[PDB]
Amino acid sequence: DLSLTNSSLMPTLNPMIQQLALAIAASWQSLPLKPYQLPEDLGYVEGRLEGEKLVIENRCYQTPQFRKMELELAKVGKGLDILHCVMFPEPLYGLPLFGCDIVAGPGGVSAAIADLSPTQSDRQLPAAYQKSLAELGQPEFEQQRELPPWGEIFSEYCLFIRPSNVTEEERFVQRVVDFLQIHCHQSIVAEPLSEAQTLEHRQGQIHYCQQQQKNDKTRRVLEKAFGEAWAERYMSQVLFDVI
Ligand SMILES: C=CC1=C(C)/C(=C/c2[nH]c(/C=C3N=C(/C=C4\NC(=O)C(C)=C4C=C)C(C)=C\3CCC(=O)O)c(CCC(=O)O)c2C)NC1=O
Ligand SMILES: [Cl-]
Ligand SMILES: [Cl-]
Repeated sequence: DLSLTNSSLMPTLNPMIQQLALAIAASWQSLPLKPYQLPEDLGYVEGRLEGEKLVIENRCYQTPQFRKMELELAKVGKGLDILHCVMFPEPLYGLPLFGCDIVAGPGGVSAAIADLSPTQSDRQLPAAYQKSLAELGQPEFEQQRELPPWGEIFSEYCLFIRPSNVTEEERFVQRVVDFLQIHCHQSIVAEPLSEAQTLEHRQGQIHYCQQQQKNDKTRRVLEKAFGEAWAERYMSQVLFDVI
């Protein structure tokens, strides 16, 4: 569950990943949660082929506004730590997609990504999100990274950095907390949309998932531990299921 107290991975993960996992779990803890059953009720898996072992822990929930909320922690061998999180919105409410991805090695966090990603056909966040996000101001980060082409799905507020130091790690985590606070609040003030609008939002979410599946960074890690067929099933059915 979300206490993370029973996590075998948590104690061994990069400190920024630990703080983000805690912040996400704390954001969700008091929501009207129900468990979301993943395919094969996956909650914990390990695999190895010729190289290092991959270990994954999944914690997945749903609420009336979020069809599926995944907080996944993973580790390859002793080096490589990963946090994956997506809140998949229920299209009826028209909320954007919260996501973040953190990858860390022995030399520190290599990649930190977070976004509230659009589902509207115009590729814009809803007005209230645009207002609340603009009010946060532009955060300063020394080592910005350019998104790959499939990353067109991310909003203009997307963060993609290599944190330079602890101050930046903490600034990034605080901005994710700010995104979550906005998202939670908007989830209370959102109404059921029209059938045509619900359809538009569903289409945006489907596109997001199809584009995320183009990420070979994820795919290679999965393939090196479990092989091609397993990785394809995991990406298309567990991580980024097309609704
Ligand atoms: C088993 C799960 C899982 C694995 C194995 C994983 C691996 C992974 N993701 C990466 C990058 C990345 N990850 C993302 C983004 C995301 N990825 C997401 O899963 C989500 C929800 C977003 C955004 C909200 C982007 C944009 C990159 C950079 C891709 C690139 O450089 O080509 C990288 C490269 C890190 C680096 O270049 O420093 C690895 C190894 N991420 C995972 O989540
Ligand atoms: Cl691409
Ligand atoms: Cl390699």
